[PDB]
Amino acid sequence: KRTQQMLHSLLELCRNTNRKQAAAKFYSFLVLKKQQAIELTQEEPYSDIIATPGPRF
Amino acid sequence: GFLKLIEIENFKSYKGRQIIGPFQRFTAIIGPNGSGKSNLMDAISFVLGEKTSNLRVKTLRDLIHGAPVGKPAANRAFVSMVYSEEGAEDRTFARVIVGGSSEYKINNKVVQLHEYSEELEKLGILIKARNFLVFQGAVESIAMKNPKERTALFEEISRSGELAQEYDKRKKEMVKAEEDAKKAKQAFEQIKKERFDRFNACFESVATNIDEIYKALSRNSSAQAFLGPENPEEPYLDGINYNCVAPGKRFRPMDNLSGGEKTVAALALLFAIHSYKPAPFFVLDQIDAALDNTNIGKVANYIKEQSTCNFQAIVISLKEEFYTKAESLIGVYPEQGDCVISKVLTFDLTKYP
Amino acid sequence: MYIKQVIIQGFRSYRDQTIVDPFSSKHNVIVGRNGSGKSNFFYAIQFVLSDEFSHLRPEQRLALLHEGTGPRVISAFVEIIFDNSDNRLPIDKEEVSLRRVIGAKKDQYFLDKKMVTKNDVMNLLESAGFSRSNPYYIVKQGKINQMATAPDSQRLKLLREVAGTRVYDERKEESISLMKETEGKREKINELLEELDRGYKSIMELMNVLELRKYEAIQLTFKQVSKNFSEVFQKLVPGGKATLVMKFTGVGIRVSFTGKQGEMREMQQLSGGQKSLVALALIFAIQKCDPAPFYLFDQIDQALDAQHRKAVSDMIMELAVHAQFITTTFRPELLESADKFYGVKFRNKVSHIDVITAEMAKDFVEDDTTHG
Ligand SMILES: Nc1ncnc2c1ncn2[C@@H]1O[C@H](COP(=O)(O)OP(=O)(O)OP(=O)(O)O)[C@@H](O)[C@H]1O
Ligand SMILES: Nc1ncnc2c1ncn2[C@@H]1O[C@H](COP(=O)(O)OP(=O)(O)OP(=O)(O)O)[C@@H](O)[C@H]1O
Repeated sequence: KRTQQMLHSLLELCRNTNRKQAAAKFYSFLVLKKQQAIELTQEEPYSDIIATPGPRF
Repeated sequence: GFLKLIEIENFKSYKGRQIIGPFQRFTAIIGPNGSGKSNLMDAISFVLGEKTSNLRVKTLRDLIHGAPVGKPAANRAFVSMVYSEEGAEDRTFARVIVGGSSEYKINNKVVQLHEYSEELEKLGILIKARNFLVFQGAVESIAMKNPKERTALFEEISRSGELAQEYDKRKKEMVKAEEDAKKAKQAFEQIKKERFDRFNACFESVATNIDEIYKALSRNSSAQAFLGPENPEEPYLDGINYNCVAPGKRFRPMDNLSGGEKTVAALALLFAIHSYKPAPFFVLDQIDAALDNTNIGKVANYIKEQSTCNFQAIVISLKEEFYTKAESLIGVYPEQGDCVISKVLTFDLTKYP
Repeated sequence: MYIKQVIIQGFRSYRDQTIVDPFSSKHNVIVGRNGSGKSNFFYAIQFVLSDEFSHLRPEQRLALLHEGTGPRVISAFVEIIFDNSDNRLPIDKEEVSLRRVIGAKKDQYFLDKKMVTKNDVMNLLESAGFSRSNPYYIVKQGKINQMATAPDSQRLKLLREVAGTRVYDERKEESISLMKETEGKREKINELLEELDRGYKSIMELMNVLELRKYEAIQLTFKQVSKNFSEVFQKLVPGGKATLVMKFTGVGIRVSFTGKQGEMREMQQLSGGQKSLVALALIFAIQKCDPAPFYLFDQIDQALDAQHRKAVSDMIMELAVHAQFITTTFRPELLESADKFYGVKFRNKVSHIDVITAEMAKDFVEDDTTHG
């Protein structure tokens, strides 16, 4: 899965591309934590969210 | 007006006092299945005075975090929203509940039902409007039923349907008055015009609008919308037929109509009922439901250059070519615990090239 | 059974013949523009092997003609060729063929180009293992959701008439109906006081022995569709533990997967992230418990996201060994698990059939190449 592929931050992931693949990668990044695979949380309104591979990687 | 900040307390997959915002003109959101994304729309609908009788709740006790399993996080849970617009009124609304009792708040004060109405239609939305409130499969729902129910729902939106249950009982007995009376007849066209000038006024408006709406969705000349009334003097007594001629077809009835186009017709009808007393903000979920990628780009462009005048838009989508071009990609993500919880994080596609 | 190929002539959107590559062994995909004609193919199949589109008054069946680029065609042809690799057909025929011509009034049939009429084709269809009474596995558009938003009542009727005992609850309550208002007759005679009293006992005894096998026959499929449902759902979801429960009485659907904390709720009070799973799971429960000659799916991937596609495609790629599954897709993840790929285009008011290759499927429908 492309979500598992990214195991190999996210702004640098989604920088040099159009909204298409940038947003696809961001969406998969958000999805893969559905069962706590990474750790991430945004308390501030609008800025970066940092996550690293965790329990299932 | 533009919406900025939203505060939630103790709803489905919503544990914590999270404040959410700000927002923009056309904000899109995407996430995993069952990520509480539809619960955002549930909160938006509830904070604006929902019926609270059709939201998976018995009366008020199943609308709490883990409520219909027997483990509510508390007996109280509430939303507050920040509405900012012209007139320098950056006000806030709030819907709170304790036990089986509910309470309204306008800028943190006690508010009852009819006062909420007199301040709500001030915003331009009727107590029985519910016009723009979308569902996960709303665009797959309105088309299937017979036209009579569409007539009923399109007549109840103009403060008219609340007296049909007494107008219907008028006619069949007045024949006896005809058989022998005239005072009642001379007063009987009063309710007749109370129906006509109240319903047909918006009826003709939406009938005119649907044409350019379907065009803006498709820009196909042969693709034309037609809300054909039957017996226009008493149209709501029967069904009102619809004909959404696709670009490659002709005028065809609703019987042998292809399913894959009912989504576009339903969206056009949504924007048509929008044309009648529009709401300053839009909610959309699962726009890539049954509409293939062919028309998804046209639809997405139609909204994101259609909602730049007075009303903003909130949308959920899945197909790639949509978020190839949108301007905001906010997200909500789940997390485990004693039950399901969700947390809000914000990226905007405007920064994405 | 084992579908080989189809031929369509002027059915709804195909004014031309449809000689293409024969359909593959296990599963194939259909891709194309919205309104291209993919669904029309499935109504063509349903029409050629079910009467639900051929039992109405002879007005709409004329609209069941093709009216795309010209006037109404007085005659249209539909036929399906199979391959009796399993000796399913009672008649010793290597290549099973069914055919119907629709006209102004003619709707007769041809088995292997043999003249056959209405009753003498349904008799063989019933000997061929098909459920006319409830059209299983020809689930049409919007099915996965129509069973979903609605209460226990329609799921009760769905299960109980895919079993199929409609006459039974049409007459059991009618027998019950007269026993209600006639209680005064007994009591008036009871006030007067004779054989009818033991007759009332006889009524209860005969009704009970009548109901003995009816509900038993339901349990002759209820427990089967229940036990595999948990098994198939556990196969779909590594934590999956969805079950059915019994209570005339109602039933209950319940779901449990990967949560283990509080996620034991009924899907009626659940959002749309599981309704399609419950649907597909019950169809696959019928799959395993009650095998069918083939399986036909429409828009079974309308609501959920690609996470569900991964698991469902992984499961289907292995379940294909049971029988042939046919569906329509718009995304490549589940398209990648098909033996062959097929597509539908639309030119000059007429559909166009063409077997699409892998190199053409995984690029045209992924990148938006729309126009108009
Ligand atoms: N019966 C219920 N009782 C309590 N909470 C519920 C119940 N049903 C659903 N929920 C809550 O609602 C959430 C549903 O998620 P969400 O709102 O994202 O779904 P959806 O958008 O309708 O689904 P889809 O992924 O098909 O678009 C669950 O995770 C849970 O927190
Ligand atoms: N009475 C009719 N006569 C001729 N063509 C018709 C008639 N009714 C519908 N059609 C055609 O059927 C087509 C439906 O094609 P299709 O099977 O692809 O359905 P869809 O659900 O709209 O599309 P998709 O499966 O791509 O999502 C329509 O585009 C229309 O041109």
